[PDB]
Amino acid sequence: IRCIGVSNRDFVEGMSGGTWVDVVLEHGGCVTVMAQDKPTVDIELVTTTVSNMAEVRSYCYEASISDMASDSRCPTQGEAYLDKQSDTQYVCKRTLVDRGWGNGCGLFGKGSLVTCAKFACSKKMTGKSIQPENLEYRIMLSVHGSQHSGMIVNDTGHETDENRAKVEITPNSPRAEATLGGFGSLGLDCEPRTGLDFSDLYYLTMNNKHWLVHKEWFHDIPLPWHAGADTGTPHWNNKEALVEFKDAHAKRQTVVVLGSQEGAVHTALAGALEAEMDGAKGRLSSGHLKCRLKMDKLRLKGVSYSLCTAAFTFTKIPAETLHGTVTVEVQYAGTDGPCKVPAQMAVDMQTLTPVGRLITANPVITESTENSKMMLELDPPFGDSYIVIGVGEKKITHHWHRSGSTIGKAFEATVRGAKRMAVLGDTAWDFGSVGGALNSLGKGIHQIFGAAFKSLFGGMSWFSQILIGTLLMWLGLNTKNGSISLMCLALGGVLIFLSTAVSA
Amino acid sequence: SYSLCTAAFTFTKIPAETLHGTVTVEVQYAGTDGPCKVPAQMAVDMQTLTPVGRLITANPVITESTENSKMMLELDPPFGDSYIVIGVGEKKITHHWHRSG
Amino acid sequence: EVQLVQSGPDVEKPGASVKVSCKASGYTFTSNYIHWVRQAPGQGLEWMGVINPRGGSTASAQKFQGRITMTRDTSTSTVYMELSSLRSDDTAVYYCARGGRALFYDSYTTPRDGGSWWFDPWGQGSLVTVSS
Amino acid sequence: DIQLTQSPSSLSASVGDRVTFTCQASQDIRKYLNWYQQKPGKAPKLLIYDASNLKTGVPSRFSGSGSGTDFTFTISSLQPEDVATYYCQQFDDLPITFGQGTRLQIK
Amino acid sequence: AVTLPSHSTRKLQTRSQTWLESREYTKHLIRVENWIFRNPGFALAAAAIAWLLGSSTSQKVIYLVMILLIAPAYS
Ligand SMILES: *[C@@H]1O[C@H](CO)[C@@H](O)[C@H](O)[C@H]1NC(C)=O
Repeated sequence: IRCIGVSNRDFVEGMSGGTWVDVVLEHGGCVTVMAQDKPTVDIELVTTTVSNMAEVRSYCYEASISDMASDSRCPTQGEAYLDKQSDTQYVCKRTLVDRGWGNGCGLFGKGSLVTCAKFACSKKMTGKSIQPENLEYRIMLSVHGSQHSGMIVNDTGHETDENRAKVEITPNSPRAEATLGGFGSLGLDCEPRTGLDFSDLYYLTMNNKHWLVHKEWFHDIPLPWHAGADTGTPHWNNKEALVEFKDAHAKRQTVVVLGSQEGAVHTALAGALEAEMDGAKGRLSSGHLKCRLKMDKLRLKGVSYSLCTAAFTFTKIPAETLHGTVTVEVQYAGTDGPCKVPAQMAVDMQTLTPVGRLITANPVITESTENSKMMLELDPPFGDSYIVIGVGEKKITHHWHRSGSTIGKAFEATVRGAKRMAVLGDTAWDFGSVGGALNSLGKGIHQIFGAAFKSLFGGMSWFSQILIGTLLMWLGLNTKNGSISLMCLALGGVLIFLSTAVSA
Repeated sequence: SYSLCTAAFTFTKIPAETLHGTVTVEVQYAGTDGPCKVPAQMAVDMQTLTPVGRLITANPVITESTENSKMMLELDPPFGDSYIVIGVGEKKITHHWHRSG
Repeated sequence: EVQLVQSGPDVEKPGASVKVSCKASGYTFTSNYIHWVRQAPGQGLEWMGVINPRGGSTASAQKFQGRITMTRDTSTSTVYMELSSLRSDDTAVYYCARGGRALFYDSYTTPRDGGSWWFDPWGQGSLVTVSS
Repeated sequence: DIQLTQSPSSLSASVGDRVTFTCQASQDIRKYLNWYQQKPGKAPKLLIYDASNLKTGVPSRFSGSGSGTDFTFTISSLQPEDVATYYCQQFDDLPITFGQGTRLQIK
Repeated sequence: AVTLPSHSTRKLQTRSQTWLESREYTKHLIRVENWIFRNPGFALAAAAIAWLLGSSTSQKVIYLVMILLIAPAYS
């Protein structure tokens, strides 16, 4: 339930060892957690939210100019003044004009003029500052077991129901323990700082569009500053990027307004990331976090239940997800009580001989009338298998044929973990879920290597990192001893592999 | 001495982080009883049970009995990640800091 | 005692500018933000803006951008509000009351409030009438 | 900007009654709300700072509460000198908004 | 007014698709492609320049790539 068919879920499991698991939650794709005991859960990060936001520089990306005033001065009597200067609403620049005869100024040879006009503005660009404080992660979670067609849509009665829960996590309140009556505790101890690396990011507000920029990007764009300070007709800083001053061949300098750069900043934006909503609760998408998920009490509630004997009929044909696990809905009637179901799978019809992993482990029933439905899921072995769900002579079966190899599972897991290591950076170490030796050691060595890498190649862009990766590869053979050549080949492989990432 | 004083701890203000790597926390204590100590911890482990870092202000305390006595604490987290633990072993509120140096 | 006292009522023409004073007594003048709040006869209260009497910083609402400017006088302990581009909508009663926490400069809000957030020294209520 | 709806518009009650006022912001104001009563054209009388606290000098018949966005002001015993126009005030984010008002009348 | 901070300098690598990534991973290459279609003689000019540097017969191709990617973009 709640995570099937997301193409980004991951199966995390710790051999008994106490409850420690410290799973890393991403946005867009959930995670699912299982154990020997402990009814399996799955945590999705659905929404992050930053509540109150400061007001850094707005900008102006579309200007209009009012009346143009000029004031040209002779070649003596110095430079020019223009009384409608010395207020900040007008933007001025000074040039030189021939100023000969049949033009006044009886000395010919290059006087000056200061021809200049008003800088009005419409459609500010409205940067906002966000801090790692007073944001709000909003993770939701489910458990397997009951709940046919949980299937996100209704999601409001289910948090009153026992299976699904909704955990809101602030850095003011990182510890969180939402109840599941009949299941248990779920002691989330999460880290709402290290995830998206905020306070380097600003929240930008165009015409009813919002995203997150890096702040060094935000300070360096050449448009007029609003500064941030309020009410007053606004003191535009710069002012000189938008209006442009072209002189006719020697005389009568004029001003083009150079209209809206909305599309210009939209196409100069390329690598930012969008954010949907802006109330006084700016609500936003993709960005990860980490949780030590403590499992201290997850009672199963179904182990005491007696398994029930009647005919089990499918409605869904059992369908394979992208990961190899198989979800299968199984309704029935005929017997009653909150019963267990058997859910095993075998290689042969004769011996029951349960082979392979049961994801849903201990599925139950809600006691009810005709066709309780329950939609459990399984994990077959790599070859052929019979999924068997009934009890006795009317046990319902299905041939499966998983068709994925054993070494192919390890290869796809290596690709998935390498995508974790490319996207997350250091935090993919300790997604490997125990506080072991070469998890803290791995976090340390990848901390120093990732810090040195981000310091040297400070955001090397797409084509840039492809080209420098090819150059470091070509230097990576080329030459002398296997110390310098090997590290050149290594950094080139890291760059080309980081371009082999999420591009699709 | 100033006995441990289990109570309810609600923050007055959102804590912060000086440029000389220290943390400033202001708590209310919700006014149980009298002048008595409030312990704080840096936790790299769970919500409880492991101190790291270093408290700057030694013997932090509540002076007066009534509702909100505001004690401010200067703290020194370790270089990695850490939570802040305030007095009660069970009923308390925590943080995260990510020292960043 | 702690009290803000304002000037008398004024009658101005549309398109002109009015100036309302706000003098302090009983407290340190550079320790409390002076907030200006209008009130039309019928329509309730409406916050015009804020000055700090230390350093003369100002901010105001979006409905008055470019129309209002606030100056100070640390010697006489007085706050001047000049409202320009007067309309028939500006016929109201203007008030000024100390925000309070006024440590450094400008509005401060995630820090503490209350205790005459600004509900104590409100001078009197300067009637400003804009007509011919 | 941070709309602050004040319910109801006006009321009337006899001397010694309990009455409640509701203020709902469209946004989360934490505990940042304040409460005025203003006699018409006069220096007012003080009710509530920080949405739950009385000030020294205020008689204790006034009280306030409210946690998320809904806030309830409560007069325990109405008195003939409590006829005024009742306002509530946001504190958060700036363009500090007042309620429309709540008038009372002596029966 | 030339809005020079391309944000690809500081792109975020998170699991969602970015703001313009799908149209970003081809744009510099097809800009160079259109430039060398419009100015074919600079290929022969850059070959004559780059042949004079390096004297290594594999550094020549490196100087060719360097010049023929300088000339569209930082020009
Ligand atoms: C709709 O919501 C109700 C909650 O009352 C729930 O029981 C039901 O299963 C939901 N239906 C679907 C298709 O999600």
